[PDB]
Amino acid sequence: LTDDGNKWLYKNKDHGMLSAAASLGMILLWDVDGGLTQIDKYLYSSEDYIKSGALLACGIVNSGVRNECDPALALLSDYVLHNSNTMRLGSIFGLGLAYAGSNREDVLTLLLPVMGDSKSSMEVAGVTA
Amino acid sequence: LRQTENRATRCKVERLQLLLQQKRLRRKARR
Repeated sequence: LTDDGNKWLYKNKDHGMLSAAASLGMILLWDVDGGLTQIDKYLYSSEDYIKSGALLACGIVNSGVRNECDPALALLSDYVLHNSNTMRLGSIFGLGLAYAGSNREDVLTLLLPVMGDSKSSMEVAGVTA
Repeated sequence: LRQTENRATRCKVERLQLLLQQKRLRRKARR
């Protein structure tokens, strides 16, 4: 991915793509700024799965590191309650694994409201849980 | 449509990038 790029995040045949992009996040783990750079290269894709994977990648990058700014919060909150259960399904999980030990009320105040709404599958509800 | 959302994400990315840059700059300023 790093280097050539755009090759093992494509030809992954639809749904697997959502995780392939997340792989980037796990390579740039604990590296918020480098995360930002490489992920943002891939955070703007014509197909939903890439954007979901990039959001999950941001969550992974911010996992375990308590940045004073909240990159995960901003980027992934823009896409929580999105009109698609695939950007929701990566942003919710990214926030979950980005602010795990945090116990912050401001992220739960954004997550709890999404388990209940007509526009949420069991997948989205379970990932919010 | 999705393009406005992309623009907003662009702006968020840029703001956070500058914020982290100054964060690390002032962190280095003591170290």
